[PDB]
Amino acid sequence: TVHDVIIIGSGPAGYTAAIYAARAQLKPLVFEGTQFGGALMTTTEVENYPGFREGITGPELMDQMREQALRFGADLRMEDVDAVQLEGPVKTVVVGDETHQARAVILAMGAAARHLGVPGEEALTGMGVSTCATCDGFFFRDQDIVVVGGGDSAMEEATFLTRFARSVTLIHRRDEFRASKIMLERARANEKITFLTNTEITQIEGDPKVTGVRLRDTVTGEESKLDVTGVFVAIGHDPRSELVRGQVELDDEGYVKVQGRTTYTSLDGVFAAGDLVDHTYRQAITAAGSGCAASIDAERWLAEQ
Amino acid sequence: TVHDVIIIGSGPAGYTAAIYAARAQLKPLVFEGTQFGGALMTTTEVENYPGFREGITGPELMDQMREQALRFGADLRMEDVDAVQLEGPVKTVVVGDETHQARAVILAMGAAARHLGVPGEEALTGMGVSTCATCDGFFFRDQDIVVVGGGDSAMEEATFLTRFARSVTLIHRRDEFRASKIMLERARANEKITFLTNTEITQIEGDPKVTGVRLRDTVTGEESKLDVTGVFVAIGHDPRSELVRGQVELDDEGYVKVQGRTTYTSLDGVFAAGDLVDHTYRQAITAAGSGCAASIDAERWLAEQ
Ligand SMILES: Cc1cc2nc3c(=O)[nH]c(=O)nc-3n(C[C@H](O)[C@H](O)[C@H](O)COP(=O)(O)OP(=O)(O)OC[C@H]3O[C@@H](n4cnc5c(N)ncnc54)[C@H](O)[C@@H]3O)c2cc1C
Ligand SMILES: Cc1cc2nc3c(=O)[nH]c(=O)nc-3n(C[C@H](O)[C@H](O)[C@H](O)COP(=O)(O)OP(=O)(O)OC[C@H]3O[C@@H](n4cnc5c(N)ncnc54)[C@H](O)[C@@H]3O)c2cc1C
Ligand SMILES: NC(=O)c1ccc[n+]([C@@H]2O[C@H](COP(=O)([O-])OP(=O)(O)OC[C@H]3O[C@@H](n4cnc5c(N)ncnc54)[C@H](OP(=O)(O)O)[C@@H]3O)[C@@H](O)[C@H]2O)c1
Ligand SMILES: NC(=O)c1ccc[n+]([C@@H]2O[C@H](COP(=O)([O-])OP(=O)(O)OC[C@H]3O[C@@H](n4cnc5c(N)ncnc54)[C@H](OP(=O)(O)O)[C@@H]3O)[C@@H](O)[C@H]2O)c1
Ligand SMILES: [Mg+2]
Ligand SMILES: [Mg+2]
Repeated sequence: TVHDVIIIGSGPAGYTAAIYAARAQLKPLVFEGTQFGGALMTTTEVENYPGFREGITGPELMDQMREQALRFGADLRMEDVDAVQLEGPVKTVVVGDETHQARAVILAMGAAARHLGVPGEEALTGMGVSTCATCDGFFFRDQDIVVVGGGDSAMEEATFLTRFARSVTLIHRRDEFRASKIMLERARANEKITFLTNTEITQIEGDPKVTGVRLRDTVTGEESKLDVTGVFVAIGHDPRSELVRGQVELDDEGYVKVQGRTTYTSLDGVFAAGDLVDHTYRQAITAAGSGCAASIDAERWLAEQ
Repeated sequence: TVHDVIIIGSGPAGYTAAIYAARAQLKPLVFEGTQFGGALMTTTEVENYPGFREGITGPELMDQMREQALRFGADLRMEDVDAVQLEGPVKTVVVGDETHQARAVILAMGAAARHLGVPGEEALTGMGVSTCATCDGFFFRDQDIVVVGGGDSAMEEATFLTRFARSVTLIHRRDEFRASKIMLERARANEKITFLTNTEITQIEGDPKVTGVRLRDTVTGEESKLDVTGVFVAIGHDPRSELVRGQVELDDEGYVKVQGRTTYTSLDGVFAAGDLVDHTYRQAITAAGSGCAASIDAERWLAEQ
């Protein structure tokens, strides 16, 4: 049995691709992962996804998406794809000891936000720990917060956040920055930003919400505690392109490359959407838009066969 | 008073730009038009916009969008922009006899689907007359329908629709087609498609929903009536770029050109989103995604000033 299309991933890109493909009668087979529902499944309030005047929680929105895909006939499997063979007229995915095949594959595996890996970080996500100033910065008006990282994201997140926060402490594990000179100098000029270089977070403290961070000097080992009510982690993203490395062309940071303003990858019959591709906007609504585009691309390509 | 950003248009692109810009504290000034709310304000059920497992009407979705923009502080004006001056550090829009200025402008004026201009067409939109097989084709399962046009859209719409319809009659006002040979030959090979060349629709009949079309031979003037329950108009789209012609670079069909996979136009400080730009996908979710992108582009550009 060779399916018309297999979708790998269950964030906004994968579910929007599934909705369009199912409504187009392609009977999409979707591998959601065991950690299904994408990045919003791990946040609380989502307020910038257009269509909800009062907002909606991340899990509520993703369940709507999932049930919508189901309603039109998508075959959803809460299983991880462990390996793929994407070259040729029949593509194969391997799920544990099971194999599935399709004429077209839509890659929607997303990108992981890099984690500090310290106690308190996961428990307090959506409770004062955030990965996205555009998403949650609104909620820290007149508060003292930290931003972690030494690249352009950290500089952009920190400077953006000062329109809300009382103060921003930018914490970086060395005394040299990966950020561009422009971004670094913008943060230095900002009166609400204080730098702590050669500093790492070892623990995030929080009653039910963030109350402070434990700090450590990366040179001397000196430790101390900082009272803050928000922590923005901006230490980069890792596109989940491991499955397709060596098959689909990637950029130097591992994002899947696509042709022009389409979702076509370097491989015939293989399309890519969402934060697996986009390292610029990284929002639910942009990922959803690209998932729709991938399914329209796939349907048109399938019609050409 | 010079605003940070003015948004022109109130479809999914303009309202999503407004939500992001307002939540970013840019106090966006949005000119919605007197025919506000974009193309969905004129349809009935919207089922492929991700986030609504049971669907939502077009006006319901657009009102959510509008109230969402309002909630975060967008200044919405139900007025048409009649002229713009987009070059330079301060851009001006003229609304009747009033002028408004901004450092950045987001163009979200959309594209108009071309109309037949015949009695019954407007009254029966959402009631059997459609402009979008991807959107509404689902609803005509086992019905006899028509598609109007002689280009690639008409050929694509007609061939796509045969997975639902009992039959598709493709009506074209001449005996020569603008469609590519591939698209024309795909439609000719399709057993469910019948062509009527040198034929135009003069009236769409419909009790509350489409019941038939009145036809006229464009050579002989012979008229007759065809019993059908759906009419898909696929005679092209006109991007609403008239305001900006001669200021922003356009392609040969009048769509606003943008740089790479961004929303930057040829003019500094001017960004463009939605179906004003995209002549490929033309969905609410893709327009919303690009409106978000335009506001992130604009915010980053403004920060650089
Ligand atoms: C804490 C947090 C809060 C956020 N808040 C907002 C917000 O408020 N508004 C907004 O617009 N954006 C927000 N975002 C960003 C938004 O969630 C992402 O940009 C969006 O989800 C990207 O969607 P995507 O489909 O490309 O990838 P993802 O959301 O990453 O989804 C990918 C899914 O596919 C699964 N998958 C990956 N590989 C496989 C595989 N081999 N096999 C099977 N399944 C696989 C993954 O486990 C995951 O579930 C937030 C992100 C985070 C981390
Ligand atoms: C009948 C119909 C049914 C559809 N059904 C679906 C569906 O079910 N699912 C889906 O995904 N897509 C659907 N679509 C397509 C979808 O609606 C469009 O792709 C989407 O709305 C494009 O949004 P946009 O913001 O770029 O432009 P538009 O929707 O065209 O919005 C532009 C708005 O800006 C206003 N405007 C324009 N110029 C000015 C000006 N100078 N000054 C002030 N205001 C101005 C316009 O009047 C308009 O209100 C449908 C379209 C139609 C016509
Ligand atoms: N110009 C813009 O508008 C803009 C905005 C955002 C991103 N970008 C671009 O996107 C790309 C990636 O940018 P990025 O900032 O997200 O990632 P990045 O350039 O790779 O920098 C990541 C930062 O996080 C630090 N880091 C990584 N893991 C850490 C850990 N466990 N603990 C503490 N610190 C850690 C790194 O420190 P080390 O230096 O020690 O490794 C580094 O400073 C860049 O090319 C950037 O220019 C541009
Ligand atoms: N390959 C694809 O997947 C695909 C899909 C869609 C679109 N496209 C491309 O998009 C571009 C536009 O395509 P399009 O088909 O939307 O528009 P188009 O190429 O301009 O063709 C429009 C058709 O509608 C007819 N028409 C216009 N007004 C009419 C009226 N009032 N009454 C009756 N007929 C009318 C025209 O007839 P006349 O010939 O007499 O003018 C013409 O045949 C093209 O470049 C196309 O290749 C490609
Ligand atoms: Mg996840
Ligand atoms: Mg309209």
